[PDB]
Amino acid sequence: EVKVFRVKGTFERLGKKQPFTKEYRALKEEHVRELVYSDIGSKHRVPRTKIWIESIEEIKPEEAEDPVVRRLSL
Amino acid sequence: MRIINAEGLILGRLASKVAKMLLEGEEVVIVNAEKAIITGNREDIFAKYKQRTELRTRTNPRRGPFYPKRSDEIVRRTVRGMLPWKTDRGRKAFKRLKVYVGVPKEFEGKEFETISEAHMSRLATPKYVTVGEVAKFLGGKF
Amino acid sequence: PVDAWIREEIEIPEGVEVTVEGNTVKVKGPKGELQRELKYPGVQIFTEDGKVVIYKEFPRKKDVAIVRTFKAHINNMIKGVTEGFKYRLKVVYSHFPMTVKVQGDEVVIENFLGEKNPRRAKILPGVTVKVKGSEIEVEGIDKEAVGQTAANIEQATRITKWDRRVFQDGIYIVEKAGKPIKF
Amino acid sequence: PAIEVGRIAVVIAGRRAGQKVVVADIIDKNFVLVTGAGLNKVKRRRMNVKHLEPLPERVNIQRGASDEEIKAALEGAGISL
Amino acid sequence: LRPAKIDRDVDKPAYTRREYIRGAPGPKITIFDMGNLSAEFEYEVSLHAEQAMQIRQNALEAIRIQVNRYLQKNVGRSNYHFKIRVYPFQVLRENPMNGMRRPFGKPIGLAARVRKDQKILTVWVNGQHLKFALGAMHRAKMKLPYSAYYRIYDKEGNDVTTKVLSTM
RNA sequence: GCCCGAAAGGGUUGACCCUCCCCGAAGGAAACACGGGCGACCGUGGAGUACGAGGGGAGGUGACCGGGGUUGCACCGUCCGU
RNA sequence: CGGAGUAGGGGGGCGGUGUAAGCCGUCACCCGAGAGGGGAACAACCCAGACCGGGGUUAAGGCCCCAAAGUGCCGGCUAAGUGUUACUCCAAAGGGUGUCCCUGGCCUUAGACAGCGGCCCGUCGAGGUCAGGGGCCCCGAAAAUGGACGGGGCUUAAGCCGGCCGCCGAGACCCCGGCGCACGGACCGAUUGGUCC
RNA sequence: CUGGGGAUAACAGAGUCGUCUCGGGCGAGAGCCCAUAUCGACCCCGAGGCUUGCUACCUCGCUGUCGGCUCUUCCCAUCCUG
Repeated sequence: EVKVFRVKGTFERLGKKQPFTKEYRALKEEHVRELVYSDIGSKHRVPRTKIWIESIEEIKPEEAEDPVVRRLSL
Repeated sequence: MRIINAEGLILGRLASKVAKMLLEGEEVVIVNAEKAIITGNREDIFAKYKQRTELRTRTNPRRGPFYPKRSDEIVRRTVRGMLPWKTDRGRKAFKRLKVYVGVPKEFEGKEFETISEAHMSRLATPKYVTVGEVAKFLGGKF
Repeated sequence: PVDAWIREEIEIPEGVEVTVEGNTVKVKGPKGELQRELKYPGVQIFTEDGKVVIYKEFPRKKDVAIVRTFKAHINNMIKGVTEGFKYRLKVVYSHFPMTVKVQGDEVVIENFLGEKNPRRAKILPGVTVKVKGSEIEVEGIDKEAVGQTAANIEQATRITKWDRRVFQDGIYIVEKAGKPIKF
Repeated sequence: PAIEVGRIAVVIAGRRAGQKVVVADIIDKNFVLVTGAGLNKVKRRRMNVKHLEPLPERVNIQRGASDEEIKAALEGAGISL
Repeated sequence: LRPAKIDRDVDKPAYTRREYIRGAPGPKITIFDMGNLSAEFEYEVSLHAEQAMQIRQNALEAIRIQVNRYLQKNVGRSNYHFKIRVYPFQVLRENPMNGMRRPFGKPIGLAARVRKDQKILTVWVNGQHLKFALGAMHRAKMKLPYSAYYRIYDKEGNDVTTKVLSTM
């Protein structure tokens, strides 16, 4: 029952903002939320208040253009 | 006494566990000490141990840091560093230890042990060096 | 993570026999054996259906590189046992003609620039040197053996003390396994 | 052994420390979907591959599966959970 | 003369009143505009400071001369407009020794004070000399006591630096 | 740990030690049974239970105890006046 | 109404001057005149204000060995022993197809390299190419007795980022008993008071 | 001469580094033409603590000193030797 989620939001670093979009495989969206926070805060040293998720949605496995996700979902 | 086979093991973790044993009152023998591994890069490690060998007391070298060049003594010295050496407790714990290169006949034909927490299996990196390599670099016998 | 599960195959020819045994690849062919050791964490090597497969199940950049590298090495071994590798060198002199000789496992070059002391270049096991006039051949079955032999012979004749625009004599590589060398 | 769909595995972590499982789907590089399909207590959940020990045993199923189907294939294959 | 780290910083009151400062020096840089002054160019290219700076007129004149020579030989006068935006009003002080008895600096020089994200210079240029404009900006950026960054403004005063960089 | 120990300190109207019960402040488990979490773990029950400073009592054993001199072990500790 | 002592102040935050060290002031939190627990050790940096005997829970912070308590859980990064430094005590401008990520243009069923020949066909046919922004690391980077992450040592960590779960740990806070003090009261005294509540 | 002072200088120490020694970035221009063989301006960024200054934290009866001779040791930013 594995779904594919798209995430869209914004994150801030040293006063400057930057939008982002990502895509994940999971069952629920709370797991997606936790993983977004973890990964972004690792790769740009950004806390969780300075991350603002504005959209989490479900899609199907051909409207996805990340190599790993696409090759795991076929 | 317990008998421990250093072969595929990590030096510092081995030493930490062994030193806690010693203080809790056991006798330990370590065999195949030339086969433990040290993790890092070769230049870094060799520089470290060379800089240690060439330490000495400028006024009299019959004093002086006597940092060793043999494998069994390298192991013994790490363990020592992990104990209170300036204390009767520690001196006795240290006297309860014995370290060998190879497996003497005396110990041949016996079942050895291995510490789970120390083992090359944990690693994810192909970067490791052996204590025998370090000894050969420094100029020690076996 | 560039990808998920990189894998690359190698088609095995008719007379060649590949086999893996404990992180050591072994290749037998119409002439000679060739063994080698290809080790990296998370990289496997096996035979599925007449192929050689190299696999890694969540690669970074420095895994992709290693995998394609192993690919190239095993292709080299196959083509080597199947055809062999051949190298050519050239000899040049302005004054002081020199003489090149083989004896056992060395290559002796005498009277190079008028020296009273010869120069010795090492041959490695499995490689045959052959002098024909001013041209030299080095033939063999392992790419690296043949290259190192050629390179030892060439480095035997090196100069560091005078201008190489005027002092150009020596022995030089001109074909590294069929491919020329131009400038 | 290696994790894959249909693989029979053991649990080494948690409340169900020591119990058998059929792996039914591959969520990511770290998470798999497990169920033991009414042959024991274990429900349908996700699990970190760290917290599982695969086995030689194995059955064949389709990617994304149900407990009745798993039970049927298990009865057919002869694997006790 | 004495290093610029002594005069970089801004943590000090302003000292700009010549009807009270005795012996205040006079400016070296006396030209702040160059090229075609009457003009309707397309692209505007300005340095902004990344943090508060205090820039000496020695440095300003160095920048002027270098940039203007470069653009005169690589662009031509009828095709560029170069402007320096800031005048040196801040008087710099030096202690004349006696030691630290009666310490209060006698004036030696001048400086321009500049705050964060402020403009310093500007080259107005057409679309087929942008490479030269940005080379000029590199040369200038290299001669300042702290760092700097450039943008590219349109008429209507809008940022187009990305759309322009991506295509040239 | 070794040594002294008559009196002035307690003690055969019973020293030291031993076990048994009752009350019990602040505090306070575990096994185990059900379920939640990828997981370290948590929730309900077990359970305010078992225990717990001290305050009382009932018995067995039958001579030391406190004190002093020196010293071992572990921890802590850079004198005095200005 | 009577009796003093004090007329060299200092840490830390703010201001004027000064290349800076420092100088001059201001604020009233601390040392001086302040024990105890931690920072390796530290006058003034963190917790915290102390009669006596005992019991228990916490703070600062810590949990691989030294050393009491986790070789703790999840996700990601670093290969340089970088780091393992709250502050006391710690290097830049300038640079990097080192690696992990965001963004936006142009290309694509024949693209971007090669090879065969004169902008092109086929040829191996699947992802490329350009710029801008960020995280960690690298170059820039040289000292004098013999060496200092506190030391041993540590590389899917015993390091860094983002979060989580349990334990250890003061004279602090809770409880039990005892001493004194200040205030008030009663009784009681051949005199500055004594016994009790 | 007395009484005293590191509440206050000369001398070595600590602190700092304007000056000092040793360096770097950028590329004007010079080099028959050629920015980088060599030189590198104007401007910008630094290390060390071997010059000199500034300050006044230690020492006013500890010793107050320059050069030379004798004797041992260290750094590298290398003069020869590889």
